[PDB]
Amino acid sequence: QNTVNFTYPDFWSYSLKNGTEITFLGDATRIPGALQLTKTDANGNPVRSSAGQASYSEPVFLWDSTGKAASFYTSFTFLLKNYGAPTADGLAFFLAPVDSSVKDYGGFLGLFRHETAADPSKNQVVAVEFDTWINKDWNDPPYPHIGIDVNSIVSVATTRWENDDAYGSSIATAHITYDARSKILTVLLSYEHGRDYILSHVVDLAKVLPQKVRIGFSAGVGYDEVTYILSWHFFSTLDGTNK
Amino acid sequence: QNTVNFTYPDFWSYSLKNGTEITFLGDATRIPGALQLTKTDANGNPVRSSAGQASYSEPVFLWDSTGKAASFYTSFTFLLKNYGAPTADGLAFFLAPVDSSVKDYGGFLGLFRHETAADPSKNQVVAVEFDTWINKDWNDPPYPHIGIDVNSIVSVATTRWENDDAYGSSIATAHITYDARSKILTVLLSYEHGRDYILSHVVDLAKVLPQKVRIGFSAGVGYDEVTYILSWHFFSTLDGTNK
Ligand SMILES: *[C@@H]1O[C@H](CO)[C@@H](O[C@@H]2O[C@H](CO)[C@@H](O[C@@H]3O[C@H](CO)[C@@H](O)[C@H](O)[C@@H]3O)[C@H](O)[C@H]2NC(C)=O)[C@H](O[C@@H]2O[C@@H](C)[C@@H](O)[C@@H](O)[C@@H]2O)[C@H]1NC(C)=O
Ligand SMILES: *[C@@H]1O[C@H](CO)[C@@H](O[C@@H]2O[C@H](CO)[C@@H](O[C@@H]3O[C@H](CO)[C@@H](O)[C@H](O)[C@@H]3O)[C@H](O)[C@H]2NC(C)=O)[C@H](O[C@@H]2O[C@@H](C)[C@@H](O)[C@@H](O)[C@@H]2O)[C@H]1NC(C)=O
Ligand SMILES: CO[C@@H]1O[C@H](CO)[C@@H](O[C@@H]2O[C@H](CO)[C@H](O)[C@H](O)[C@H]2O[C@@H]2O[C@@H](C)[C@@H](O)[C@@H](O)[C@@H]2O)[C@H](O[C@@H]2O[C@@H](C)[C@@H](O)[C@@H](O)[C@@H]2O)[C@H]1NC(C)=O
Ligand SMILES: CO[C@@H]1O[C@H](CO)[C@@H](O[C@@H]2O[C@H](CO)[C@H](O)[C@H](O)[C@H]2O[C@@H]2O[C@@H](C)[C@@H](O)[C@@H](O)[C@@H]2O)[C@H](O[C@@H]2O[C@@H](C)[C@@H](O)[C@@H](O)[C@@H]2O)[C@H]1NC(C)=O
Ligand SMILES: [Ca+2]
Ligand SMILES: [Ca+2]
Ligand SMILES: [Mn+2]
Ligand SMILES: [Mn+2]
Repeated sequence: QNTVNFTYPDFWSYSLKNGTEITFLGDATRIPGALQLTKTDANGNPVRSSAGQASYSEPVFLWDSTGKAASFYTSFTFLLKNYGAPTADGLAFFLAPVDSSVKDYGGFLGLFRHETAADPSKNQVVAVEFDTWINKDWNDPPYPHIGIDVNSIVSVATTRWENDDAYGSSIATAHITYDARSKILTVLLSYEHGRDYILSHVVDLAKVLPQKVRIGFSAGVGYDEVTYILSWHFFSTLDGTNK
Repeated sequence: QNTVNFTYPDFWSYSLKNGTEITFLGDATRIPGALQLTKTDANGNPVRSSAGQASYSEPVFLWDSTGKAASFYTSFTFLLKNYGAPTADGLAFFLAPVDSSVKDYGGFLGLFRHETAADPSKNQVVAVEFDTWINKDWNDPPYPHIGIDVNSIVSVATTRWENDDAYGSSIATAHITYDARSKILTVLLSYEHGRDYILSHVVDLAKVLPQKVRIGFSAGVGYDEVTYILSWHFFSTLDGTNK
């Protein structure tokens, strides 16, 4: 089976064993109704300096030497819970090699190591980040933003994420699509009674990632913040690539 | 007010006068719960050779000489009702000049005139078409498809639309986004318990359309088919363009 198709309308079925459908790494944990990305104390309050990842267990086929490549679409709703404003550091949906694991916390969103974070030759990861903290030292724009990261914590493209949304603690729905023919990654973020955010960028996944990858969520803190993934849908197709 | 933001969860409030919020042209008509794109007889059966358009009444700002450009996102659910398979001709979401009107029926989707349909210099329209009929004479690929049209009925890009969906008569939800910074148009089509379709293409709207446009739906038939738009949401932002 070359493609994948799954939908989790909610996560109220929290009894599944770690690693069967979803794998949790670091401080990410499964709680009733959600995948909690970082650690919280007894009362459910955000702990500082924490990193965690929740990823699909089965490897995901992206491409192969025969020209076949997967176009995909993933949607998920999440609640980035904030305690005051601003908070740090955010979350990210990512695609990394099958054997990768959680990295540094804080501004690296558990996706990179401090030492190699700004070096594209030492990283193999593509991620759509929802950044809540301005790291002047890593080139973040002067406001919360949504960014597309290709092998580095320094986004190849970003777009303003308003303070009222970034620190509003309302449920948001994200749609991320990748067209394997035009090599276009598009991110759409919506708030029920608010605005929409759009960020598209040309990025050829075949040139930067291995043939099979693991997909998931990664978060890193930071302070006064915790992310919960409430639902998740993923679909891939080989359409338009000879097969 | 430079940007626009509206949401129609449904169209059960059908008493609004033609031209106030939505303008209907040709055979497009407002019926309880939907915008009907083409003509049907007494029983609600599809009539042949019909064209109609349902468009937002207020002009929509796209760009201006000062560098400011609008990124946008539109979503809508529609029921393309089919009587047998195949059917013809499809529907399209489009952006055309403010003073344009409905054109030829059939494969032109009410967006072009037979005489100038394949000449980019004689048309000013960008449309995302959901094509149900293979017009060998206008370069349609050999199957139903979703295409991006820039000033011509001959799509600059397309993607397979499976027969079971194209002629299934199930409600579909479409999301179309345009990033004014990267000049990327992305189309996402989803079926509740089925698959998703993705088609992105680089197209600079500023180079092909006027500063203000009219947005809407256009359909052309054809036979054994009628399209109903069940909901519609549109949002535009000037984010990232100096203002
Ligand atoms: C869910 O299941 C995964 C494995 O499929 C758990 O992650 C794995 O945890 C192992 C340790 O518990 C890691 O290996 C150890 O490496 C050290 C050396 O660095 C050795 O001393 C030790 O003998 C093990 O070999 C293993 O690398 C790790 N897998 C990955 C891909 O990172 C996971 O555990 C959770 O995440 C890991 C990263 C740690 O943070 C754990 O503390 C944490 O529990 C399992 N998740 C849960 C919630 O149980
Ligand atoms: C909703 O309101 C619009 C106008 O804002 C209607 O469309 C307009 O209809 C006029 C005729 O009814 C068109 O003008 C006529 O042009 C001919 C010459 O070609 C003249 O003989 C005549 O005197 C008028 O000037 C006008 O061009 C048209 N507007 C546009 C932008 O096309 C609309 O009518 C519906 O659509 C038009 C295109 C026709 O198909 C009508 O039959 C049809 O009713 C109104 N819609 C409804 C449902 O009432
Ligand atoms: C003062 O010493 C430590 O300085 C660090 C840099 O200012 C600081 O880390 C940053 O903290 C902010 C929140 O205030 C963001 O999380 C930001 O992403 C952090 O920077 C990242 O992580 C640090 C460790 C470093 O690798 C940077 O290159 C990277 O951009 C430390 O704060 C602590 O650690 C961070 C990760 C976070 O958990 C904080 O809440 C925590 O206080 C500073 N250490 C202190 C103040 O004790
Ligand atoms: C045989 O004479 C007429 O030939 C036309 C071309 O085959 C045909 O139009 C096509 O009809 C199919 C459906 O069978 C599609 O709608 C297709 O898009 C039509 O072609 C378009 O429209 C025609 C008029 C022309 O401009 C083409 O360049 C263009 O691609 C005619 O069919 C009639 O008209 C069309 C529009 C549609 O309403 C049909 O249902 C209708 O029968 C042919 N006329 C006939 C058979 O009487
Ligand atoms: Ca940051
Ligand atoms: Ca056609
Ligand atoms: Mn950032
Ligand atoms: Mn076509």
